[PDB]
Amino acid sequence: YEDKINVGGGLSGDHCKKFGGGKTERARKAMAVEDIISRVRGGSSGWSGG
Amino acid sequence: EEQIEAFKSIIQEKTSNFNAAISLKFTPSLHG
Repeated sequence: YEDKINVGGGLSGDHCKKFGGGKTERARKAMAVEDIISRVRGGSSGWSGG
Repeated sequence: EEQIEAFKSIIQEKTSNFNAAISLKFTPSLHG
């Protein structure tokens, strides 16, 4: 504003903020159990085992 | 079997501004 005497004024304001977050988790598991048993009382010296 | 994974991501940003303007002119030979 200026009248009989001059007066000067000036102001400025600016602010900026940016936040960020990122997370990712991955997991994988697997289990398999296979057992085979064979008992033969056949009566041959070789063929029973064969 | 075992598997595990972990990801992380972080980003930051900041900005600031400031101005200042002031003028003076006085004239009641004299000038300013």
